[PDB]
Amino acid sequence: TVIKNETGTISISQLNKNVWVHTELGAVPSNGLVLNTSKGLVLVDSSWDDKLTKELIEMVEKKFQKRVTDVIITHAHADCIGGIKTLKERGIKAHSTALTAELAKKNGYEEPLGDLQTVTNLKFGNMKVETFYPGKGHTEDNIVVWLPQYNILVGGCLVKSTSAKDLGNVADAYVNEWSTSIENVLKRYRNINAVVPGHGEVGDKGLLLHTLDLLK
Ligand SMILES: [Zn+2]
Repeated sequence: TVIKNETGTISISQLNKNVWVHTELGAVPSNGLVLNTSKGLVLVDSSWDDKLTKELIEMVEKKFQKRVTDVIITHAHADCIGGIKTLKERGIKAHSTALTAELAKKNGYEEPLGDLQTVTNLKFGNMKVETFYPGKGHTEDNIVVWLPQYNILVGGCLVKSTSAKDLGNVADAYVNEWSTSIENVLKRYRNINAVVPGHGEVGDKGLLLHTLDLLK
């Protein structure tokens, strides 16, 4: 089940009952999650900019007939924090680590909450969400999101997709530590089912091993 906007730059596909993957084209695709809970919609990452972000919000709010209440920002790059201004004017709480918040400000973006600690567990209605900071990798502040009820891991851009052979922008990356950080994710979560890459199709733990291979 995949719904799209007339243009095709925004699509939302269902992973299971209350978990959907949202993808926006900036033409570079970017993934994030949409969580349908009993108390509203929760997104993992926004979009490239305020126009796409607003349109994404409008699309999901109309479909689920609920308001988007929270958003988890995985790192301070445009494909994740690009629509921060849109979130703040709609009363949407932009969760982030303190580091992501100071890097967002340093990059000309408005500041997210900076509330997430190294390990933070949030529960929206009956939906459980855990955020984890594994260390530096794709960026200095990147975090991953874990849904313990589905054993779904949002690796964000710390994880590359199956056909990806390029690590992407490494000017802000810590290539040498990236490997250790992925190992911390692997040691922390022993039974992973699906993992959503920052860009690309949903896969499994094999995506982390693949990324470790690219990093060698
Ligand atoms: Zn990035």
